[PDB]
Amino acid sequence: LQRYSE
Amino acid sequence: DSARSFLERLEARAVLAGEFSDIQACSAAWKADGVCSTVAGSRPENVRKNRYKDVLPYDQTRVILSLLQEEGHSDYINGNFIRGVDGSLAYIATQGPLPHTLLDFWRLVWEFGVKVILMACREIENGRKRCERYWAQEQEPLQTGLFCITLIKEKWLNEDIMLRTLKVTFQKESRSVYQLQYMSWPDRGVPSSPDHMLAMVEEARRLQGSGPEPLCVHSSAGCGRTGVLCTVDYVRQLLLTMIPPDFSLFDVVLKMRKQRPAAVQTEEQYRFLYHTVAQMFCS
Repeated sequence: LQRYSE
Repeated sequence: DSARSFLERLEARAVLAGEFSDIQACSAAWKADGVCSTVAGSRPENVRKNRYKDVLPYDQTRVILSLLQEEGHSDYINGNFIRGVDGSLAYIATQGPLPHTLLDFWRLVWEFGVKVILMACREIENGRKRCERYWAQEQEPLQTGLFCITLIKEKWLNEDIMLRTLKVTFQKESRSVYQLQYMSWPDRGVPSSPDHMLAMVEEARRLQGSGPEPLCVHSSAGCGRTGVLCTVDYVRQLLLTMIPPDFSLFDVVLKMRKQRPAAVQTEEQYRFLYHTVAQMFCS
């Protein structure tokens, strides 16, 4: 809940 | 012949993991080389408008909003243009709007004459809010700034896809906007029905009719699931329209990733793109 992918 | 030779090359040859790892190396390099930068997205006035800290639009191809600009509205939205097969701006790949970017999302739709919106995620995904409802319910029209969004009718295209016929009004002008939402396509994964995904693309093209206005395509981040849709539609057009005799899916995905970060997110989605394209050519 801040970061999606790389 | 050209579709035929593509399958021959497939058959002559399941990794693929090598090829996608090479896509990742090329991405890392464009960033090292500064050919893909994220300066506008990192500006302190824009950070809150990004759903994810690690997903920023490339400066080179970002959607620039000029509508309501005289009123002091920012030009910024987490979204990128992707070029289509004829070299025109065929897609806008954007994140799932936040509560405070709903207005920007409609500025985008309005300014670029968008007729068809493709959504590949759900509002709530892993016990988490992944996208704000930006469309209207039959029972509550939706209002942001000067826009009024109104639901006319809803139906299912098929079991996985909702087709919503929307009306949007701005300053006494009125437009129909169609939204197709795919319900069961997870994150990093693949849809439950590749066939239903094709139908979504088929229907989006029918509703789009003629006209130069880009399809608006999104998911939660506007990366993996978005990039798969664009790529599928792009290759379908190639076929209906023009498949090169040296046609490469590696080059198509590379081209996509140069315009929208992590368009096609995971090795699994990449393999899925291959299976889908292969199937599409058989017919």
